[PDB]
Amino acid sequence: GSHMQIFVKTLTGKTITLEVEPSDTIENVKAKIQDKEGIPPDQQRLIFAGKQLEDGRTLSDYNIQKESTLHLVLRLRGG
Amino acid sequence: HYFGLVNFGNTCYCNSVLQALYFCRPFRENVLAYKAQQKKKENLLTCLADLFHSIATQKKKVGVIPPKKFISRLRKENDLFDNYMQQDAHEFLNYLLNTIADILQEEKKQELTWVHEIFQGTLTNETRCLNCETVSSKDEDFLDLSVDVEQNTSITHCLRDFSNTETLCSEQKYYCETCCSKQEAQKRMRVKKLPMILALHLKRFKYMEQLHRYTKLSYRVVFPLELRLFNTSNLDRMYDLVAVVVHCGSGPNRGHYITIVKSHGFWLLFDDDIVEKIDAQAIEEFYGLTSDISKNSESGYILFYQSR
Ligand SMILES: [Zn+2]
Repeated sequence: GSHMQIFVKTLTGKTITLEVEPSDTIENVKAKIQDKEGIPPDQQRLIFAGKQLEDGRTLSDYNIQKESTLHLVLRLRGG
Repeated sequence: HYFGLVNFGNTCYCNSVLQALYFCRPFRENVLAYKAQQKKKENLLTCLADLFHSIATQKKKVGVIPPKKFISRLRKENDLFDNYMQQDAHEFLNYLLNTIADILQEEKKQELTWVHEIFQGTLTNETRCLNCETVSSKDEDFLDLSVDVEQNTSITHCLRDFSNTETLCSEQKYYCETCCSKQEAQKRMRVKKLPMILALHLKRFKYMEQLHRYTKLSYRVVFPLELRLFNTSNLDRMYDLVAVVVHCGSGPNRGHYITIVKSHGFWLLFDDDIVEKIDAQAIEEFYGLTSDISKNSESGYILFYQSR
């Protein structure tokens, strides 16, 4: 059992499942979301435990275990 | 008092959030208490404390303050904001709070920081396998809740919807450890610990798979002046709206941020260097568009609710 299932609460509030590994980076997680939702990884922001997850870090670095819910959000840019 | 902030190159995303936070009374007080400790080393928190102290101690009641050192520091320590491009207010909000919390944690190290005492809440996620009826509970902290929206609704609907039971079925089946296989399940996220200040982020965006782009949702989403929220046991907490960060623009790639704040019973609108008193009825403009929802909207994006 090298992998575990996490959840992503998407833009409409619909929850999707993701099959991941502790060694998966946030970019890998965004690539898996892109496979289900079509959103490019560069537009995606993931919030977990009150923190926006950083590209280059892994699920183990953030201690994202099975049944974790990541919150997916995009951006409204303004000046 | 009531001072606008200078825009230093598409920095309204930062100004609007700084104004909302200035009018979050426990946050302002803890920042001012941090300034009072008179720290010698410079970081994002000391800059924020210097800025809040300049706002608090200005000789007049109305004017303009430049957040020059704060913006300079923000650009230096974060590659993400190290540019002159337009940015998202919620991304800035979450970054600022976590950066402050890390500075405070590193100072305790040299437990919960006062940033967590103010904004942190806890959810309990419960997943019930519909095949074996096993329930798995998982607690997860938050500094804000990102809620999905719908046309002609209230933040009360969005908040209750966030905590509604969802059935996981077909492609989203849950891997149950009792069943050792994917099963239909009911997932529900309930608030276990309500925060002192509840920050609500409206997911005003929709991705169009067929068009390879996303749009801004300028939906009518009413925000009430008061909100009562419940804990899964203090059984509940009454909140009052204190600030709203508003995104102005027809789309998600460009725009302008402003903030409305409640101060001594009246509403103020802060738009970078300009401050104006606004009537309570004028805040309704920020619920979002009724008709022609593709046009330029001024819509509520981050709401700040203060517990009574
Ligand atoms: Zn089961």
